[PDB]
Amino acid sequence: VETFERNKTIFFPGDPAERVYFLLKGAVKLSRVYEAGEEITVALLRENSVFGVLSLLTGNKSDRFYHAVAFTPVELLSAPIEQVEQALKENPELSMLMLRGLSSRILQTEMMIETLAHRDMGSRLVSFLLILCRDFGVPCADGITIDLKLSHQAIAEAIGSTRVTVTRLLGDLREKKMISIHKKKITVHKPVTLSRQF
Amino acid sequence: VETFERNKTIFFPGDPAERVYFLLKGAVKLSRVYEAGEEITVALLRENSVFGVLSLLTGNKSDRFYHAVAFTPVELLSAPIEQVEQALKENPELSMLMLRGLSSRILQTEMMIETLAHRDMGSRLVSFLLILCRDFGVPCADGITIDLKLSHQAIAEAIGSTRVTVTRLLGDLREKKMISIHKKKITVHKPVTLSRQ
Ligand SMILES: O=C(O)CCC(F)(F)C(=O)O
Ligand SMILES: O=C(O)CCC(F)(F)C(=O)O
Repeated sequence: VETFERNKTIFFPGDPAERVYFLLKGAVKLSRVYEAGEEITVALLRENSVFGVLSLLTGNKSDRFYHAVAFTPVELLSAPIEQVEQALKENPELSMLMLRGLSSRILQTEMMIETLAHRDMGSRLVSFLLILCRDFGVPCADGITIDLKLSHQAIAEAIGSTRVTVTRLLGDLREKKMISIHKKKITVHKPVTLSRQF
Repeated sequence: VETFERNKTIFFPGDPAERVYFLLKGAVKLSRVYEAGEEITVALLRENSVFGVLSLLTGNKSDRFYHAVAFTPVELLSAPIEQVEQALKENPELSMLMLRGLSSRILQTEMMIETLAHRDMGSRLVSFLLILCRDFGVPCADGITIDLKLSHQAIAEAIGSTRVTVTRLLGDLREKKMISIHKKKITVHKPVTLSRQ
């Protein structure tokens, strides 16, 4: 049962793909790193997500191309692939529960595709916030608080935008009183409202 | 073994999620459908893909929220979910094979995410085209031919764009001779060179 301070790396592009991971607490960011140094987020994982699944494919004989980072402080479990395959026999039920975990991962990615598919960057941002409310939301007076410190830069890397654009967009939303920000945590008021339009 | 003609629906949003599917031949399009009929593609599936995985979470208890369409003529297998659980819990390693297929679905989707992250539509297009080269490509003398009829509208629905914009971009790519198109089949000339970028 391993822990990771916020922003520490769990695995680097190029590392052998030998382990599978289960997220216990916190959020994990998976990203692609381009030669220049720019990261694009491909996933923001919530608690109880299986990940590192490249290792279930070619296993130990192929390398990570994503970077996994503890987006908040993290606790997780991990095992080398050969150990996981075995525990599957000794438990043809664990097997079924993994299948459900991976199915959930698939559905979550598709939902981020929907988010990125919007032409209007504003709606893209609203749609991303809604996913976050679902994944990291905590109920409160004014609606739902996304329980993560979110920099504008981080939002930008997740919705294919730039810091500058995100700042402008978060501000348009605050003016309209549709969200609040305290210590970098976003509160979305009337979330079920916003769900309208898809 | 079932077959579906090109453009036939395999399942509609709101249909109970009762089966899991395995695509043997052809391409299947998963899309989100909006009140007025526009559709957004969330996946173009290639041969040998498990799909319909919502029913592994919930079986027929909940409903589909994506539209599954035969993007080309299609041949597939499908089984109700309890028949699957038995097949698995009764077949230990068949289960390791599913685990792998779902793993592959996850990585394919993440690549569509990388494709959509680009801010420049030209690059979304090229990047989408290169994925299609890997998924449905047939090699030939002038590079790789995407063995799919791809209308401009279908491309637009997959990369978050309008048709007019796709047409223009495809126009650019031909003028620059990075692709040619013949009868909706796109050939990418020197894809490995385009990959770098
Ligand atoms: O397994 C990889 O190497 C990256 C992590 C993942 F993208 F595969 C994931 O499980 O989503
Ligand atoms: O099962 C769904 O409802 C649609 C198809 C799928 F998203 F589930 C899939 O397996 O990608």
